[PDB]
Amino acid sequence: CEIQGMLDDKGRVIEPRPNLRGESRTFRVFLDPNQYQQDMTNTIQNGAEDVYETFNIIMRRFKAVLETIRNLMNTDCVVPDWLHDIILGYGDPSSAHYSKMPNQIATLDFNDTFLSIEHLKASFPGHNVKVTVEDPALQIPPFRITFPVEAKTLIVEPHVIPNRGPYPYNQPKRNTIQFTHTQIEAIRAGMQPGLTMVVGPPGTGKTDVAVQIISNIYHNFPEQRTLIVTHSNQALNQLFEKIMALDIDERHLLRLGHGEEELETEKDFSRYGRVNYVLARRIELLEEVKRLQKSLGVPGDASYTCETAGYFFLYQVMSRWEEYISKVKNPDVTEVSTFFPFHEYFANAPQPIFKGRSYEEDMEIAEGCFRHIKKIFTQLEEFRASELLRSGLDRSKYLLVKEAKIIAMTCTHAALKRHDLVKLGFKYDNILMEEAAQILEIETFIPLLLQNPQDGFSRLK
Amino acid sequence: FSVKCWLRYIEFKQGAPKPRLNQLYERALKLLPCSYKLWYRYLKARRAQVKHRCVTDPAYEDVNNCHERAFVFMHKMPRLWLDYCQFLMDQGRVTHTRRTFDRALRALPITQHSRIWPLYLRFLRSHPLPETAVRGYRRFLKLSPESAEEYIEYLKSSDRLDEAAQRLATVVNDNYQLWHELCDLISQNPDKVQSLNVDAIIRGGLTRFTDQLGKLWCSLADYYIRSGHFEKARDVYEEAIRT
Repeated sequence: CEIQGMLDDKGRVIEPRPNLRGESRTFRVFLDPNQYQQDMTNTIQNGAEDVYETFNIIMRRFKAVLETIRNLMNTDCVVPDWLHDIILGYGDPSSAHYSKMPNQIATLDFNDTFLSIEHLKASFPGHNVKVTVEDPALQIPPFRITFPVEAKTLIVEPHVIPNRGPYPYNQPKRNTIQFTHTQIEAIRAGMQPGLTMVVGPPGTGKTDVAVQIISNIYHNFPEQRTLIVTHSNQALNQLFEKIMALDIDERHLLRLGHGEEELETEKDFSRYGRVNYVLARRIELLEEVKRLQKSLGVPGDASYTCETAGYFFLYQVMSRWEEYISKVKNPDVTEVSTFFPFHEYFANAPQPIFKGRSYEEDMEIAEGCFRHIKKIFTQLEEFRASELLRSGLDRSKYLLVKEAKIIAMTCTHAALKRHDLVKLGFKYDNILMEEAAQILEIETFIPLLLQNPQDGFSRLK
Repeated sequence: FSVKCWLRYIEFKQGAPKPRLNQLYERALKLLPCSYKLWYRYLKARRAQVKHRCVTDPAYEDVNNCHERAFVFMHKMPRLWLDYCQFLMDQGRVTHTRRTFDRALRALPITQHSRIWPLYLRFLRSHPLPETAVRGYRRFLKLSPESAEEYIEYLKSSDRLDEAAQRLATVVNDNYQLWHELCDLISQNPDKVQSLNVDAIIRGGLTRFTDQLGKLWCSLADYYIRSGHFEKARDVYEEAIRT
């Protein structure tokens, strides 16, 4: 009996209980999903006596697992070909890793762990670090790091995360903790196809490894989904607290729970609070696109919504942007400053973004500002679902199934609410999980049925 | 401020036509776009003039002319763009498709839908990545319940049954049902004779669309000449006798 509270003056369970007249208590509780399901089975199918209604007394200090077993067993149970064998032990157990799934990332984003290329040159102690170009005033990038399949060179090439406009506020977030060498190898063995169990000794930052994995997977796959699963709420709370310093938009973050839980980190990831915050962010995007419309200088006395905002973006901003494109890629440092009608738009921004000296730098600035207005229209594309979903829980599910690529879930909670997740968008292309030994074999295999096969094959990577 | 003198400076501009196009776009976007037909015929005559030279600077000046003629947005920088997409089709480089798609969508109308979707069709030729990727993005893009139908009917013609079934799934999740039936029959042609795909397509089609024993008896003859002789076939034919 997971008790919510006792009887009051108005017969309702507690949530300052009222004037407790007398020494009786009549309290309602709800232990689990399948709480009134085992007695239902006994009264309906086996026709045996009553367990939940034969009551005698109460004393203080499961069937959800059995229903999950029944479901997973009587479905196709098509598991990932690299993990069903590693779960039944048959097959060489060095196989579920990266070095025995064939499709290793040719060159992945090893961005976060390294913030100095000399640091990465140390943290690659057994590979010949082939860094492309030789200016150390030019090499500390989110480099591309190919490890080949001679055959042991760390092929690091520079990269430049593209602009986002004039503003120095969105300076794209890079990590700060220089995780270990085998820890970066943990991140890589997780972000490449296979399986990975990190042996995290006390203090080593298994949760830092998890935050690194979240970041690197959001980098090397913008579209595939991440189920970050825990044994207790500590993992999800701490990993959210840590990823609060990474390059994630809050339209890509969501979670599950086991019922009632109070927000343990700074900002809410929860259902109603998240829909409300995204409604406020939608107001932000609407006012942004609208002041951009006034920057374009059209007439009109009433304001528009998400659909008209997206169509109007593609109709006006994209048209002007194609004009500037056919002026710039057809192109002086004068026209890279002038020929952008974003002067009225970045006229609420720092001093002109096309510096008027380096045509290519002015081009980066102009395309970054246009792509920023396109990210305004893109968060408008995301708020399409906020304006299409009717209820708070409805918009929670819609925004977690549609755009939120990072869902943090608890073990028994997701084992209890997996069916709803399967039906309304359980997308498990990648799993990142914490508190490994803090679960069981049951709480490790019951999540293995969050979906149905995809033409004879599972969703796992 | 006479459009006469504007067209005169455009059609008398000699030498390199790059100062021509730059001053033209400057003045034309300065004053009103009433010279629409002038700049349009000018772009066509310029194509006659320079289409033999490099496709870099003349086609760039033309695209600039069209996007600048589009004062805010209009019905000819788009209809003209659909014509432009038709020309920019013998590419040899898909950057033409990418950039022209923007000319097609210099708005978000019935225009350039049937310019991009057959462009995804001519993308599906020997590389199914653009086909199925535009299929996904269009199924989750600017809403129209007919576009994803057309997507299923397009992937019906290419050898990726997953893309057809994917658009079918998207539309059935949210003629179209009959077109899903047609694509089901197309992938149900007797090639995968393991006797699974055609039967499951029969069940899905006869689930989303109702035929009174017609497709039922079609699938009946199919699965009963594909059935066995043991308990499986005894029971299957008995169930078909009863249902």
